[PDB]
Amino acid sequence: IQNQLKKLQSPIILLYCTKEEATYIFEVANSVGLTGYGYTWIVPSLVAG
Amino acid sequence: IQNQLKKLQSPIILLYCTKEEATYIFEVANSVGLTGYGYTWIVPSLVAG
Repeated sequence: IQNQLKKLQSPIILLYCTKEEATYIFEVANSVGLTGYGYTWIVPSLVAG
Repeated sequence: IQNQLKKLQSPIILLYCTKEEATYIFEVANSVGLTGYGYTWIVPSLVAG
């Protein structure tokens, strides 16, 4: 997770399908330092649910 | 710690004085993902001890 999040150079993050893993990956992005305002997220269905 | 380590763009890291904090900051660089081979460290005295 940290090895992949090291190389991130985006202003924006598009999304997969899952939702409990979306909660967990919100948690790992919080513990990495990703969540504040350097990125924004487009949410399709099944993550909104 | 994560807010400062986000902005790091070096191949190299120079050093402060303390040593128990050097152990603790080795720990936080491990939990960030800094330690492997993207950086190298020059060690003065009182960190070597």
